[PDB]
Amino acid sequence: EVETFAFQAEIAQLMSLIINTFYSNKEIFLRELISNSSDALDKIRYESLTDPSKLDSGKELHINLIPNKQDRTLTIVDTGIGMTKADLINNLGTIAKSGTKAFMEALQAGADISMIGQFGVGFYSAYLVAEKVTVITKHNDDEQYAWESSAGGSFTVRTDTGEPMGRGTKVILHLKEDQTEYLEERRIKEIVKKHSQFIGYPITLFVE
Ligand SMILES: C#CCCCn1cnc(N)c2nc(Sc3ccc(C)cc3C)nc1-2
Repeated sequence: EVETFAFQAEIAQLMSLIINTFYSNKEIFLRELISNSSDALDKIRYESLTDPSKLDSGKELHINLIPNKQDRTLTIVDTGIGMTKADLINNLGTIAKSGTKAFMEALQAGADISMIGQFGVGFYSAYLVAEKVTVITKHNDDEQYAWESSAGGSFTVRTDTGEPMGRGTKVILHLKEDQTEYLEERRIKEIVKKHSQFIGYPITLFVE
């Protein structure tokens, strides 16, 4: 069963701005997603100190970057805390409302899109390079879910019967036709070195 939801109007507006604004420095999307993965890993690590059983779903804390030219996808995988159904449907978007308002005010005052992460809404920068984003996620004590959106004001959530992932999040970027440079090994390596060189978890760049 696939459920369809409307984004909050403010989030739809943010996504439209990201898609419509002329802005060449698109590569910053990767730093934003890696940053989110790092935060998710920090969270499960912290929680595990008081409840060690939270790592029964996997002790390894890391990030994988997986390009696939045949599917035209770049996947950012982490073994962090994951997300609940409520996270996906309501709670992350609700929190994102304040950051969105502040971000759009800052842009009018002279800020640029690269600063999106300073407002806590960096996830949506995925739409700089992706025509569709699929998020597969598994949180302890909740089921595995697939969230998906091609923007246009709506997203879907379903229980995922695909390959079980243990715990964490996979952000699958279905790249725009003119953004296939982000499938190239040399390009991803360059971006990770430029913007994500001090992340406190292993980042493995898979090759094709
Ligand atoms: C980190 C932190 C913990 C919070 C949950 N969470 C966990 N792991 C990730 N890799 C996340 N990326 C986001 S941004 C985001 C915002 C909205 C939607 C719908 C999806 C995502 C992935 N949120 C994430």
